[PDB]
Amino acid sequence: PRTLTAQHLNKLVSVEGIVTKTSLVRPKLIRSVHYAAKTGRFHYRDYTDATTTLTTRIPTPAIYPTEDTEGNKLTTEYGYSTFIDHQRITVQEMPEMAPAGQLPRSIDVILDDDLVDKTKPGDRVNVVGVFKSLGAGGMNQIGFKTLILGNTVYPLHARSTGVAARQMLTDFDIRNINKLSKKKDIFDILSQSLA
Amino acid sequence: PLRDLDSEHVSKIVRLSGIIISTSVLSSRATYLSIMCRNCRHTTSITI
Ligand SMILES: [Zn+2]
Repeated sequence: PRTLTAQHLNKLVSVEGIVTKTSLVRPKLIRSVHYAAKTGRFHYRDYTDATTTLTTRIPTPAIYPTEDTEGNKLTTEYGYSTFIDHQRITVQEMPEMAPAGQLPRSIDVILDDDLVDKTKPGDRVNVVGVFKSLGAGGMNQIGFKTLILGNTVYPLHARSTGVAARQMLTDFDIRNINKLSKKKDIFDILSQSLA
Repeated sequence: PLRDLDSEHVSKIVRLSGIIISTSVLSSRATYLSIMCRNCRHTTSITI
């Protein structure tokens, strides 16, 4: 987060640091379905925003339908609509790689749908994603709004930290682990190898 | 008569006689209008 500058915007990057805060997982409305009792018909609509497509589009600000093309009143069908989850997290440079006595640097990561609940505050993490500039930096009237749209989130383990360490076991590894057992001095061999 | 019209008879009912010399073509005028917004897609109606 300290060596990430304005010359790396619009490129895929890997960032190291510590997770300092996570927000509440909220639903996001995509498609909404309705019912008209005067015609027995169901209607739908779609919604989109700027944080779902990597390229810039022309905005379409559609509205929430309460009324039919003739004027019939519509009932909202909450069970038939589609919702997708959302979360935001903040990353900061790890305390044992940061310069002593100096204030730290941080970066915002946006996660959606399946990557929404993978970490907790106070974790070592590695994130990969696109470093995006958003909106207009006051030219319609500080600078531009910058954030990472996450695609990969890796938990990492370090000494004196709440993330556990696990390894993938190969069948070859299993064979040695199981072979060692039969010999009746397992305790001594494992004990003498402890520091 | 047609020459006996003055400021008095304005917003009032009169009875008149004469001869017809012109008749235009029929024009179209609205009575019920349905509309939509080109940006947000809001719909409404108008009655005349
Ligand atoms: Zn509008």
